[PDB]
Amino acid sequence: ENLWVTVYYGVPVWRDADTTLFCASDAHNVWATHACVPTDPNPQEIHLDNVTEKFNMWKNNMVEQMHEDIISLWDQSLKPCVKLTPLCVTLHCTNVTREGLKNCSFNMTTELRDKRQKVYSLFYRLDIVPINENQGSEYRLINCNTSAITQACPKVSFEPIPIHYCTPAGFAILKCKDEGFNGTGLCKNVSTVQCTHGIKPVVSTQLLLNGSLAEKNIIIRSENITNNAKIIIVQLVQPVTIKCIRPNNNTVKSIRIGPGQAFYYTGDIIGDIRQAHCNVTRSRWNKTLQEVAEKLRTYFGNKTIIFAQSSGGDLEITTHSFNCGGEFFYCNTSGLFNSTWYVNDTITLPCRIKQIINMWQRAGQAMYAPPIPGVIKCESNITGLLLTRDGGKDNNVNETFRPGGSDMRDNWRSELYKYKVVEIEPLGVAPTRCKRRVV
Amino acid sequence: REGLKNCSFNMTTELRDKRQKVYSLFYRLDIVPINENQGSEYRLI
Amino acid sequence: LGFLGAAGSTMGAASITLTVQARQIKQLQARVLAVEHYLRDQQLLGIWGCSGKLICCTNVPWNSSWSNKSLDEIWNNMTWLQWDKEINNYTQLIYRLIEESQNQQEKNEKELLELD
Amino acid sequence: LGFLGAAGSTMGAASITLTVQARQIKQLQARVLAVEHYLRDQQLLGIWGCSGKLICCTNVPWNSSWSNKSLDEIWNNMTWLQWDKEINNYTQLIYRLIEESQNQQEKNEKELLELD
Amino acid sequence: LGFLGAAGSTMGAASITLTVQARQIKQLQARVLAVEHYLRDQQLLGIWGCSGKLICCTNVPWNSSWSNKSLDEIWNNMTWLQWDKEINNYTQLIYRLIEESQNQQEKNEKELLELD
Ligand SMILES: *[C@@H]1O[C@H](CO)[C@@H](O[C@@H]2O[C@H](CO)[C@@H](O[C@@H]3O[C@H](CO[C@H]4O[C@H](CO[C@H]5O[C@H](CO)[C@@H](O)[C@H](O)[C@@H]5O)[C@@H](O)[C@H](O[C@H]5O[C@H](CO)[C@@H](O)[C@H](O)[C@@H]5O)[C@@H]4O)[C@@H](O)[C@H](O[C@H]4O[C@H](CO)[C@@H](O)[C@H](O)[C@@H]4O[C@H]4O[C@H](CO)[C@@H](O)[C@H](O)[C@@H]4O)[C@@H]3O)[C@H](O)[C@H]2NC(C)=O)[C@H](O)[C@H]1NC(C)=O
Ligand SMILES: *[C@@H]1O[C@H](CO)[C@@H](O[C@@H]2O[C@H](CO)[C@@H](O[C@@H]3O[C@H](CO[C@H]4O[C@H](CO[C@H]5O[C@H](CO)[C@@H](O)[C@H](O)[C@@H]5O)[C@@H](O)[C@H](O[C@H]5O[C@H](CO)[C@@H](O)[C@H](O)[C@@H]5O)[C@@H]4O)[C@@H](O)[C@H](O[C@H]4O[C@H](CO)[C@@H](O)[C@H](O)[C@@H]4O)[C@@H]3O)[C@H](O)[C@H]2NC(C)=O)[C@H](O)[C@H]1NC(C)=O
Ligand SMILES: *[C@@H]1O[C@H](CO)[C@@H](O[C@@H]2O[C@H](CO)[C@@H](O[C@@H]3O[C@H](CO[C@H]4O[C@H](CO)[C@@H](O)[C@H](O)[C@@H]4O)[C@@H](O)[C@H](O[C@H]4O[C@H](CO)[C@@H](O)[C@H](O)[C@@H]4O)[C@@H]3O)[C@H](O)[C@H]2NC(C)=O)[C@H](O)[C@H]1NC(C)=O
Ligand SMILES: *[C@@H]1O[C@H](CO)[C@@H](O[C@@H]2O[C@H](CO)[C@@H](O[C@@H]3O[C@H](CO)[C@@H](O)[C@H](O)[C@@H]3O)[C@H](O)[C@H]2NC(C)=O)[C@H](O)[C@H]1NC(C)=O
Ligand SMILES: *[C@@H]1O[C@H](CO)[C@@H](O[C@@H]2O[C@H](CO)[C@@H](O[C@@H]3O[C@H](CO)[C@@H](O)[C@H](O)[C@@H]3O)[C@H](O)[C@H]2NC(C)=O)[C@H](O)[C@H]1NC(C)=O
Ligand SMILES: *[C@@H]1O[C@H](CO)[C@@H](O[C@@H]2O[C@H](CO)[C@@H](O[C@@H]3O[C@H](CO)[C@@H](O)[C@H](O)[C@@H]3O)[C@H](O)[C@H]2NC(C)=O)[C@H](O)[C@H]1NC(C)=O
Ligand SMILES: *[C@@H]1O[C@H](CO)[C@@H](O[C@@H]2O[C@H](CO)[C@@H](O)[C@H](O)[C@H]2NC(C)=O)[C@H](O)[C@H]1NC(C)=O
Ligand SMILES: *[C@@H]1O[C@H](CO)[C@@H](O[C@@H]2O[C@H](CO)[C@@H](O)[C@H](O)[C@H]2NC(C)=O)[C@H](O)[C@H]1NC(C)=O
Ligand SMILES: *[C@@H]1O[C@H](CO)[C@@H](O[C@@H]2O[C@H](CO)[C@@H](O)[C@H](O)[C@H]2NC(C)=O)[C@H](O)[C@H]1NC(C)=O
Ligand SMILES: *[C@@H]1O[C@H](CO)[C@@H](O)[C@H](O)[C@H]1NC(C)=O
Ligand SMILES: *[C@@H]1O[C@H](CO)[C@@H](O)[C@H](O)[C@H]1NC(C)=O
Ligand SMILES: *[C@@H]1O[C@H](CO)[C@@H](O)[C@H](O)[C@H]1NC(C)=O
Ligand SMILES: *[C@@H]1O[C@H](CO)[C@@H](O)[C@H](O)[C@H]1NC(C)=O
Ligand SMILES: *[C@@H]1O[C@H](CO)[C@@H](O)[C@H](O)[C@H]1NC(C)=O
Ligand SMILES: *[C@@H]1O[C@H](CO)[C@@H](O)[C@H](O)[C@H]1NC(C)=O
Ligand SMILES: *[C@@H]1O[C@H](CO)[C@@H](O)[C@H](O)[C@H]1NC(C)=O
Ligand SMILES: *[C@@H]1O[C@H](CO)[C@@H](O)[C@H](O)[C@H]1NC(C)=O
Repeated sequence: ENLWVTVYYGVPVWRDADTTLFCASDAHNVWATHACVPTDPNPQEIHLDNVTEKFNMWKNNMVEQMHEDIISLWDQSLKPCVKLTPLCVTLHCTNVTREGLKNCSFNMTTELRDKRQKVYSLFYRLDIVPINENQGSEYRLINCNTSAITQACPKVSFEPIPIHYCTPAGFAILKCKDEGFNGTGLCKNVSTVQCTHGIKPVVSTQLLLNGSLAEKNIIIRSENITNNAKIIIVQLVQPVTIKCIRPNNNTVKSIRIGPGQAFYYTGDIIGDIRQAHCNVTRSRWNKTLQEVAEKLRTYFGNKTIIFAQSSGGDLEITTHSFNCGGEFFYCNTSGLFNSTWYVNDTITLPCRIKQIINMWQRAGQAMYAPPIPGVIKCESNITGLLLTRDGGKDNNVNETFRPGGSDMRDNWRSELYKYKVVEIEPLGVAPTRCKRRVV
Repeated sequence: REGLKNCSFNMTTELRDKRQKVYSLFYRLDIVPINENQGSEYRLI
Repeated sequence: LGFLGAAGSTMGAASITLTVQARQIKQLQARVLAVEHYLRDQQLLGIWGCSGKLICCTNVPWNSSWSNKSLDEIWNNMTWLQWDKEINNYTQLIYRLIEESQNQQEKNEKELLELD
Repeated sequence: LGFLGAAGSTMGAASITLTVQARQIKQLQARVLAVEHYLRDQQLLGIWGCSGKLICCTNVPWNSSWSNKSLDEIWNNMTWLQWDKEINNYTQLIYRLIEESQNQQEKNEKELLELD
Repeated sequence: LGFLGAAGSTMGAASITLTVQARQIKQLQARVLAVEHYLRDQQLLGIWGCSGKLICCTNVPWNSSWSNKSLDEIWNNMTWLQWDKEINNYTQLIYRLIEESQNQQEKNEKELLELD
């Protein structure tokens, strides 16, 4: 038979593609969700019968776009806010009478250019570095030698709001529905959505908070489980509740820097001074560690599983950072990772609070969070872990893992692992017996 | 040579309350004498 | 079914759903891109004389080098996803041949009307 | 008569004037939006097989549930504004039925041509 | 031959190549502008009833005052660039007449649709 080319339009095919995604959200937050497109009141999802597709969470560029959007939104929120450049001034400090706080005094500018005022304030020792004169009485803010410091606006909330990511028409997002999935390899159950489920921005360095839970079993994900350089993401079946407190009752005072500006600081503490801390229930955490170890043994030859604290590096690396009440906490997680698991009350984690932060580790940038008055309490769920393998060892007896990861993108991957962006190509051609009639 | 001058100024520092004395060389083209024309003081062109 | 619900179905079975897929600062960029995407394919249909049609037969003969498969092997034994991969290296060649054939047809119909 | 000048006229009278009305940083947003609206309407007409026509007959039978009105009650006694309100809840259903009918029609045209 | 390679050829010779040219914040504005130019021409074809065609005959008689050249003098003795210059001042008159002829055709089509 003589076959002829026939053109079809609306053909159900796609190819992998990278396209600009835009935010959507449920109908002043730092993420500017008011700018986002309202979500559909009844979101659609279409199961694709007989479709098997390859996913790779480590090559996923939705992650790169999310990271750029998170940084860009953060920066936009600081543009109208008060600069603290005038505060880089010699500080004179004494003990508050704990070691974590110093009572500092300094000369600061006023609404009038020719006038000056003396300001008394309390600072966390982490935000304070000694001046090279080394008299022990003179100090400066820690980032004055590396960056301008901008005060976050007190009106701007840092609370996470779920953000749905949507793709342009003519593009679609595939979702993996398999009961367990490594984020790599072939997914048997695939469905199509215009937008992702809402994903909360969460900033953390060792533990993943308030993320998605595994349906049945703990899922361990890595680009290469045998390569110690790679960061291992562990998703938990059940959450472990972590609760945090800042026992100090801070009294917040405000002093004008200049016209249109104000500086917020803790001027006094009511009651005794106590170290901030977070607790994890011991029995629930222990069950979690055992289950993680049981899963790790399936990749590592049933070697004894050892957990250990980070070997070193910056506070941002060695401790668990998070935003609680608008305050930035850094907690010592060695209480969580001290166990050894053979094949055969609560845990209290000390914490520190730092007002000057560099969340994206960018040179030349810094933010000063204003203090939040009164006692601060938070509650969140540990939903996953960031682990690294301690390599360089040939031991066949046991294996060692430590908390933490190389990048913030590792957090975004924990929610986006199941999503893939594809371009829809409605045209196609195929042979038929059909021939066009000509006038 | 005549094309260069050795100039000094009080520059600001990392700390607002401190100042430092700085010595540097500038090309004559970038430097303008004070309007008093005494030749003892200069500014950027 | 639903959007792309036919993607795993055979090429013949999938044809019943063509209309399902025929329909359908960063937000502004998304909107402009969606328009460019849509028009790219509509432009080809307009050139091919296939505008306004979901299925459009042409005068271009099938060249067996593109595929030696029988019609049953294509229509009752393949998904469109598999088919696109098989002829991915010939797709642009086919597109040009359709365009050449349409232009000759447009010319021939003009000449027919000139005679009549 | 001019643009929308028929809006208060009956639907039958208005059908005569469709030819007239078929025609006709913030500026950038206005330009993009104007394009999206033009293409949105043309996309539906192309899928329906109605492209290039102001009046397009289909093979979809009228459901009395959509309206129980006689043709005279519709064409000589209503404005289009009133009519749209009456079928505002059925319009999307009607659109899908038109699309299915077009796809079945073209499939049948293909099968007919296979016999030539 | 390539894009616009036909530009120096005679109008008759050039007519075989029409499909070659049918194809194809500053960046965003440029993308929108390119779309508007494409659609501008497509809207004119839709207005003229010529949409989907590379060559479209009309019912408008050639008006000899626009040019007194014979068909051989136009089609075989001129390029399209020369031709556009010769009638550059009459193109708006021609476009308006085509639209008027289409309006009459649409009125006649409407009567035919009701008759059968
Ligand atoms: C995902 O991938 C899978 C795998 O590729 C896709 O599945 C495949 O889909 C195709 C198309 O539907 C199927 O082909 C069809 O198979 C049937 C025959 O199968 C029948 O016989 C079974 C016999 O078994 C028992 O029951 C009978 C009852 O009489 C008893 O006598 C026996 O003793 C046994 O007890 C029977 O069980 C089947 O019914 C059940 O299974 C079917 C499966 O499809 C279900 O629908 C039923 O609800 C029920 O669960 C079934 O009766 C053939 O008859 C088909 O040929 C007809 O249809 C074709 C459609 O394209 C058509 O081209 C043919 O010409 C033919 O049509 C003729 O007959 C029609 C009858 O109505 C007439 O209307 C028509 O005019 C014409 O005369 C067809 O070959 C594949 O079998 C199926 N493969 C597998 C492995 O299941 C799946 O579709 C993909 N999914 C998606 C979304 O793409
Ligand atoms: C705004 O709304 C109004 C109200 O709905 C609407 O007016 C109605 O318009 C329809 C037509 O669209 C009219 O229905 C037709 O009437 C025809 C004429 O019959 C009489 O009226 C004639 C004048 O009507 C026109 O002009 C007036 C203003 O003058 C205007 O309001 C009308 O709308 C319309 O434009 C008049 O000339 C005619 O003359 C008779 O009476 C005089 C009295 O002195 C006598 O001397 C004459 O010898 C003669 O006896 C008469 O008064 C009627 O012919 C027509 O039926 C024919 O045409 C239809 C349609 O083709 C055919 O189907 C039918 O078989 C016939 O061939 C029909 O009945 C309706 O009457 C108007 N209603 C009212 C209350 O006036 C406006 O048009 C709307 N405006 C817009 C812009 O939409
Ligand atoms: C750039 O400009 C130059 C000059 O205009 C163009 O060259 C002309 O190209 C056209 C199209 O090919 C030529 O038209 C044809 O010329 C033929 C010449 O005859 C050949 O054979 C005789 C011997 O029999 C030789 O002496 C002669 O040198 C040629 O080798 C004609 O035979 C053709 O007539 C036939 O075709 C035409 C068109 O279909 C019919 O109407 C006739 O009835 C007949 O069937 C035809 O006339 C033209 O002659 C060329 N001119 C010159 C001076 O050579 C270039 O093409 C142009 N380049 C581009 C890209 O446009
Ligand atoms: C982390 O764990 C510590 C220890 O479990 C929790 O502190 C405990 O808090 C309760 C309630 O304030 C204390 O009860 C009080 O005890 C004092 C005497 O110490 C008594 O005078 C009060 O009337 C009251 O009974 C409890 O003592 C205290 N435990 C210790 C050892 O100080 C803390 O709350 C935990 N953090 C989180 C976030 O859960
Ligand atoms: C943390 O410190 C703040 C002060 O910086 C405490 O707020 C003060 O709390 C007292 C009560 O303990 C308030 O006085 C009460 O006010 C209510 C008003 O209805 C009145 O009914 C009571 O009889 C009493 O007068 C005081 O106003 C309040 N100060 C401010 C500025 O609100 C706060 O209680 C401390 N938190 C803890 C947990 O101790
Ligand atoms: C978090 O809390 C744990 C428990 O209080 C802290 O553990 C202590 O960490 C220091 C290093 O920062 C250890 O000192 C080291 O001892 C080894 C020998 O064991 C020596 O080779 C090293 O050069 C260094 O001197 C200290 O032993 C360790 N204490 C215990 C009881 O294990 C940890 O430092 C805290 N993390 C942070 C970031 O503050
Ligand atoms: C996954 O990790 C293993 C272990 O690091 C990698 O295996 C190494 O591959 C290189 C290739 O040159 C060899 O030289 C090493 O000897 C291998 N190491 C071991 C312990 O066998 C493997 O290449 C990694 N896979 C990918 C895709 O990067
Ligand atoms: C890690 O485990 C060691 C024990 O292996 C803990 O050290 C113990 O501390 C408790 C409480 O003071 C003592 O009763 C034990 O006798 C200690 N063990 C040894 C061998 O000295 C250590 O505190 C643990 N680390 C964390 C962060 O919990
Ligand atoms: C994991 O295994 C390694 C290797 O056996 C342990 O390191 C050894 O510790 C024993 C303690 O008696 C020493 O005798 C060996 O000489 C050590 N080996 C090396 C290579 O130094 C390590 O202590 C084990 N970890 C845990 C948590 O038990
Ligand atoms: C305060 O503590 C510091 C050490 O952090 C110490 O050097 C200083 O002498 C103390 N001041 C008094 C008055 O004890
Ligand atoms: C928690 O784990 C430790 C070993 O890491 C064990 O000694 C302790 O008994 C466990 N606690 C409970 C309540 O099981
Ligand atoms: C944390 O876990 C508890 C378990 O009861 C659940 O009620 C709560 O909703 C979880 N929180 C989040 C943010 O998922
Ligand atoms: C720097 O300041 C001193 C006074 O502290 C002044 O005498 C000197 O002239 C200043 N130098 C310049 C270049 O202005
Ligand atoms: C068929 O396709 C092959 C590969 O593109 C090509 O070489 C050959 O010339 C084609 N045959 C025809 C008649 O076009
Ligand atoms: C008319 O509409 C009703 C309600 O949707 C539907 O059940 C019925 O089948 C329709 N009739 C026809 C002829 O489509
Ligand atoms: C032809 O064009 C001329 C110039 O516009 C005009 O005057 C003349 O009326 C036209 N002829 C016809 C028949 O339209
Ligand atoms: C063809 O047109 C050209 C350019 O106007 C002219 O020079 C030439 O003489 C014309 N030929 C005839 C036969 O009129």
